[PDB]
Amino acid sequence: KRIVQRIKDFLR
Repeated sequence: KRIVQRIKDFLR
């Protein structure tokens, strides 16, 4: 499960 999408998307 890749959670990187949650961070990369969390930022502006």
